[PDB]
Amino acid sequence: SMNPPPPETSNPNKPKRQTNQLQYLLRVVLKTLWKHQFAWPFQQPVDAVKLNLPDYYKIIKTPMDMGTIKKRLENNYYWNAQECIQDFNTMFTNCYIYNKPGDDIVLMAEALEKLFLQKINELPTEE
Ligand SMILES: O=NC1=c2cc/c(=c3/nc(C4CCNCC4)[nH]c3=C3C=CNC=C3)cc2CC1
Repeated sequence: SMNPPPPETSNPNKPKRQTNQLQYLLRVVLKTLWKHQFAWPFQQPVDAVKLNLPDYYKIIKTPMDMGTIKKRLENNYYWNAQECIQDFNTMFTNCYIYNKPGDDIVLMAEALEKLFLQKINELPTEE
């Protein structure tokens, strides 16, 4: 049921920046979501083989998860905050594509997304 390689968390030829907004995304946004009671499905790439979701990566062609995001932030992988925000948005939207309203995974994504947006609304202005 083979899994694809997980998304990269480093890329030496990719140009990178550190910004106060990206630091906030790690210290506040990622850390807050990571500790949540509904974080567990999202702390690592979907193991479609072991979870018996054989069509997961047949439907989801741009997978993303908070384990990947956490390592990207720790590795200063991003050029700007928007790039990181895009990864969270991909993670949530993949759930809404793969699953139906009311599925536990969707309820979890929705709760995390609500919290994510609350924290993003307080993103500091870039210094
Ligand atoms: O859109 N579908 C998604 C989906 C489906 C299932 C899971 C999921 N992930 C796990 C992990 C938890 C840690 N141990 C390895 C397995 N376990 C599960 C799991 C197991 C049983 N029931 C629900 C989820 C994670 C996700 C993220 C997006």
